[PDB]
Amino acid sequence: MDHYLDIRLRPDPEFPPAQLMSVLFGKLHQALVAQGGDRIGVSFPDLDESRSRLGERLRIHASADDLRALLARPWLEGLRDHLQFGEPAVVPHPTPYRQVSRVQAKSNPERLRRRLMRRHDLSEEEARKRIPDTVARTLDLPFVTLRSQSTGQHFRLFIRHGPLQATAEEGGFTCYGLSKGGFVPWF
Amino acid sequence: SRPTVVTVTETPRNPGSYEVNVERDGKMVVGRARAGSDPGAAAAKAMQMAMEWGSPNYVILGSNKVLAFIPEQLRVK
Amino acid sequence: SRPTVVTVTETPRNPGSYEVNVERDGKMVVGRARAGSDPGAAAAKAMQMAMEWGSPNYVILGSNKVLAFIPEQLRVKM
Amino acid sequence: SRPTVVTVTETPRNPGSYEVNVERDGKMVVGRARAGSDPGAAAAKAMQMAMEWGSPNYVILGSNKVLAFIPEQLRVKM
Amino acid sequence: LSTASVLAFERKLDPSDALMSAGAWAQRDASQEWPAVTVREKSVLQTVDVANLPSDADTLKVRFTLRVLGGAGTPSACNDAAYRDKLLQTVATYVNEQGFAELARRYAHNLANARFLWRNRVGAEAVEVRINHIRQGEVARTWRFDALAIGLRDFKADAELDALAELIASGLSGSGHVLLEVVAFARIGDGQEVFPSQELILDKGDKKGQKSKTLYSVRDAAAIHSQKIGNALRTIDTWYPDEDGLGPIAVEPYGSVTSQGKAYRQPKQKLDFYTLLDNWVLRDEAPAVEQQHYVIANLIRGGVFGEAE
Repeated sequence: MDHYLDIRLRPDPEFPPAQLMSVLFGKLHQALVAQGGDRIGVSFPDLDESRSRLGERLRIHASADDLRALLARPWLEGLRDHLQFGEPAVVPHPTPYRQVSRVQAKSNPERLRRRLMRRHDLSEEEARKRIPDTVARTLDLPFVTLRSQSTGQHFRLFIRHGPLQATAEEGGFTCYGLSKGGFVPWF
Repeated sequence: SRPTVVTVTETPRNPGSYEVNVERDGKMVVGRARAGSDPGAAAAKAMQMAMEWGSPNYVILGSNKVLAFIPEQLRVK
Repeated sequence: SRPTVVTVTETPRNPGSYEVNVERDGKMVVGRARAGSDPGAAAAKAMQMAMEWGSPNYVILGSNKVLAFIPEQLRVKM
Repeated sequence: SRPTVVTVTETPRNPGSYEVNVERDGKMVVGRARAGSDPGAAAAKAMQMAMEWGSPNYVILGSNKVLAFIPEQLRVKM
Repeated sequence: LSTASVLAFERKLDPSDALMSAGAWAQRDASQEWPAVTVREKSVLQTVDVANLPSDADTLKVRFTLRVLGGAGTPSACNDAAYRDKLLQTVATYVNEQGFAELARRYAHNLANARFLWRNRVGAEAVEVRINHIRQGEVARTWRFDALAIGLRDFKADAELDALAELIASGLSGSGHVLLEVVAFARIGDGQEVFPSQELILDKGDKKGQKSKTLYSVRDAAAIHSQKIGNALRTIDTWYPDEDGLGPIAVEPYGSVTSQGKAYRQPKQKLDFYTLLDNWVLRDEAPAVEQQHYVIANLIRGGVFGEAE
């Protein structure tokens, strides 16, 4: 979209940058659910996929002026000191097919044992013998702390930038989920 | 160290509050768990941690202000 | 000096108050921490410092009023 | 004369009480300090003075009722 | 002639342990019996200590007291009268040039924006700070500040901020006795997570089964250490060799943010406390107008400054 807002976090000695990225993402999710718009894209530049750390930048995509003003205010609700955001400028158009989307993994076999026991396959000890073992525990690289709101606990969130094959531009949804679920123009 | 050991120590960073440690069969089962702000709650939590985590041969250690709320026969199994 | 050594000594600057010293392997890990104001708290602090800071061996040393609360030649050595 | 020497001796002017002396590098660091009224407090004070003073090596001397509390030659010398 | 073998300075700006409580907003003008929050244990095969507001409270209140004692240049111990007399003449020269007005303004700024709320200021919605001057057991003067309008980076101007800076300057000079009571209300959220001071224990063992993280508490009430409050309201130093953009850091000799791992004011460059102090008292060299603020702030903080000789 043509309403991008790059945000560059100011270096603060008291706070690590991912600890503020989690608060920025939480305020963005809370005030993005609160509006009437449904598909508002979110992209993560400065990605650095060699040292396994998320970037210090963040951009939005919303095909309106009033909606992009609402989301310029939304991620900046109350903080006003740690963001140091920019101005909405006219975007270039390479669009190299890069789609950013959520992924999920299973590292707790006891939840699978609970689901096996108390929902479908009513047993006591067949569950612990049959499938699980202390092996094949997955992992995913970009972490977001993301404390919950509606009676929840601290749970990570993992995201993937897709294939950057520069051949064409396939149309997709702007956002599926909290922030991003589709393709965005990548710079 | 075959009998299970239950010790109640007062934390010196604030005077008046206690913490209990419970060890059973070489490895520890409870490390620095909170008790009350008075010797009565500390002695009660020591008795409760003596019932669980060892059925035979518990030892209960603590101060003389803590071991005065339990009878003399209920300190060493 | 392989086992973790735990000692409980009484301060002579005011009587009836004790201190505990722990040494794991060639280095002092706890130096003069307040044990208590009676033999029972000193015995409890010695057993607490031997529960943690301990390899499969340890040794507890103390006076003949503090070592009465510890069970007789059973929990003193390992 | 390289390690620290710790000696525990019984006072003959009243039987049952002990006193500790510590020497390190030819200089008497502790002279006739009260250890206690039983052999256990003497052993605890001797092991504390070997832990604090004398970082590389030490030798602990004392009576046979006092050295019965320390493990036999494993922790007495270093 | 020579720096003294012993030299010790007492602590001015002496705070107390900050006590935490919880309540509902639009009740701050009657908040004196609010219940103190407590730490709790939670299993995750490890046990942690967490803190949380009650489900009927959405506002956190932190309260502590503060004193300023005056007589900044006089050391508590010394070894030669010559160095002490030269030091007294140097600090007297400084205060005769300019009184404690820049430092007091930065201290009142650090009190205005509630920077002593370390991590529970970031997700705040509205913060209000109240400061009372206690004269004879009662209230002699009240200040009420908005903390989100008064930023952290730049040092703006306000009339009541100048009045509080005059009060702290009169306390630091030696003409009055100032006792302050500081209360801060932060609107975190309905039942959110508050962050008390974390504990350091030098006796905790190594074997598994031990508690992984314990929090600070004062008689079953979640609190903050006083040294964290002191480090919070000591961040006034911004005249160091790094470029503008990182922000001001705390006044320490060889001023170093140890959590990041870097150490500004290395002794290879001539911009640390010790060499500027030695040039000021021995070689009669004032470094700048800006470095005098840093040296006098480092004397207000205090320490053990002794060369062997």
